Amino acid sequence: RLPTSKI
Amino acid sequence: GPIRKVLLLKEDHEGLGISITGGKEHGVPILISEIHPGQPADRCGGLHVGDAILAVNGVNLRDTKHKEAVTILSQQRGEIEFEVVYV
Ligand SMILES: *C(=O)CCc1cccs1
Repeated sequence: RLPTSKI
Repeated sequence: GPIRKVLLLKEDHEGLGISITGGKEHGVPILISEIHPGQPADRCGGLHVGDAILAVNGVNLRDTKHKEAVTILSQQRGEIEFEVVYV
């Protein structure tokens, strides 16, 4: 499961 | 595909306008998973969903953990050069 970040 | 160099312009009140996933701890590159419409990455024209970010402003991101990449990318200001490739 991969993390996602809004940047 | 080919490795590309892409210029992005942003002001200090906005973010880059991308979502990223992946990172070295997962064995996957830093990948663009979203381009937020109307924000600086969309406006620059050269960044797309599915691109891997290889470097930013000469900082190599190929071996970086997810949160390392977040810190590096969020620190960049103004005229920002990306090295990217679509596989
Ligand atoms: C986006 O930045 C993910 C963190 C969240 C912000 C609001 C809901 S989830």
